[PDB]
Amino acid sequence: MAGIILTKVGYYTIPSMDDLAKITNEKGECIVSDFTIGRKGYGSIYFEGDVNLTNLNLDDIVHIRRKEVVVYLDDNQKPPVGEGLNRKAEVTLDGVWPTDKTSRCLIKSPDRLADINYEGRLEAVSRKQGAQFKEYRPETGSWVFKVSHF
Amino acid sequence: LWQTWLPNHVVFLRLREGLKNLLTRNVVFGLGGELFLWDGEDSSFLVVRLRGALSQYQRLLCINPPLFEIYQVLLSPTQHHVALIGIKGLMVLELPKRWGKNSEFEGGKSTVNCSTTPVAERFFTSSTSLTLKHAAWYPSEILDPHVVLLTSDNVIRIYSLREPQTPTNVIILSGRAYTASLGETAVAFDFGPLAAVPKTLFGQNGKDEVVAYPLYILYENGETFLTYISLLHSPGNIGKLLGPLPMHPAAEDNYGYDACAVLCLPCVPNILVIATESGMLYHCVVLEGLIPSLYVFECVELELALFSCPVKLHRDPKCPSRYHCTHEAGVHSVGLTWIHKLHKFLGSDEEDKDSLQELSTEQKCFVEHILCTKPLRQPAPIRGFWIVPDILGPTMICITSTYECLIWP
Repeated sequence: MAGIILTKVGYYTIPSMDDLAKITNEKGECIVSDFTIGRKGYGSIYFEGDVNLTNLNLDDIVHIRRKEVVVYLDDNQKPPVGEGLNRKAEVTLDGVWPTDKTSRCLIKSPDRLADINYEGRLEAVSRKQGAQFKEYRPETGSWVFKVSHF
Repeated sequence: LWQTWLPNHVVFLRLREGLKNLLTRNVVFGLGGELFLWDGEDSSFLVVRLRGALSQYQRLLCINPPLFEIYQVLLSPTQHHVALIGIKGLMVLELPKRWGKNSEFEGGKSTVNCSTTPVAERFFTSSTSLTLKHAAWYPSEILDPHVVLLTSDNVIRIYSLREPQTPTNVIILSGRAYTASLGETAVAFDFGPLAAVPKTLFGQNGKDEVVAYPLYILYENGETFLTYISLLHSPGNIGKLLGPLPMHPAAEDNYGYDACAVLCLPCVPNILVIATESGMLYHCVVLEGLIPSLYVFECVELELALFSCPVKLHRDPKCPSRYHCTHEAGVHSVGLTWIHKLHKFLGSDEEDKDSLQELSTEQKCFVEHILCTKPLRQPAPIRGFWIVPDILGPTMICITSTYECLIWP
């Protein structure tokens, strides 16, 4: 591969890592628009616009977990806002459901989720973290929200 | 009678003039016939004698003052130490000795120096963003004083004053990330009353009964946990955490989110009060199971008894069936007149739940808005709340945002 490192199981990119290789130009620079990095079954991060993936170690930078995501583990190794992956992005986290305090089961029923207005809860959880809620899909518990940077 | 002249004492002028120059605030505590008022600007206590003049008071100085703001003060069970509780630290002050016919500190000197010791100082400087969410004393009146600290890392640590930098016990309950489980973190805890428990509960043997205290832990999302603490027999790293306690009956709104305060009333079976930022108060009976469950006997909406503010809960020294709630709108008193109907044998089986349900349909608690702090422009929370226990009638002291001393009744 021409610079990019991604080996953690379950992770992928759109375009695929193989496609990113061929996109690399004569001077070895990988610039792509609308790039996505995801982990099958847990979520993904969509970066609208052009980004320079040249010599980025995505294994060390991007971390997608259940109901959680991290980009750049420490602030010291983080580039300024607008450069690298520290920029505007749309995050999707899957398997996001509340737990019934009586049965201790996950609440996946759309009607039940509308009863407790889980969507409004996720709007609040987004603002409190500096993000803007976008939508929620009960069938898969997909919580989509935009972030100004990481 | 001090109920008459205390609001005119100069200490409130002093504190009021200190204004012109998050945790819920409580800058006052009482001991004997004395009232202690924390003066943030001078990092000292102003002590007013209530029993036995408007200008007279003692100043108890910190030999080594705290540099972080003190939000709450908390007298120890043995009453020889005061916890100075802030967001960015905790400091313990040792009270000086009394002597003289009036039992004044150090014979009535105008100013008395008090020894202080910081607690868990490493955790608040090493991790800059680590904050204190809740603190209390281990309830024992016999053992060395121990403070219990819940920090923003979702960990509870217990410290002896003999080793204030090294926890005697740690309870891992399990910000760089974006997360949907933002409420899976502890915001408060409260100890229940003394209980005798089998020594086998802590892994040791002999079929012998030991002293322990139930520790109830409240998550922001409203979930509750329970563990029994014995400073002698508990392991250094406590892992026998029970919960989340199932909450019965099933509620359409799942009892919401945004829980902010918990109180264990001193009764058997234990009864928990869970308060939310929206003004919801849940009265929960702890039913024995090995995981116990909660039966929400009733719910009270303070928004109706008059709302997005932090709510603080206070026990009543006289009656286990009464507690008080402080918020930006003032003080509410809540009387659970049905507490005395619940017997000590109650369990968590179906027939017990049905009996509790049937009983809740013919019993209701008494809620009263006893003090109103609502402004004419932006509401402000109170700074102090204390119930002076007198058998001839409890007197309540409430210090407003401007250090006005309201007394009830």
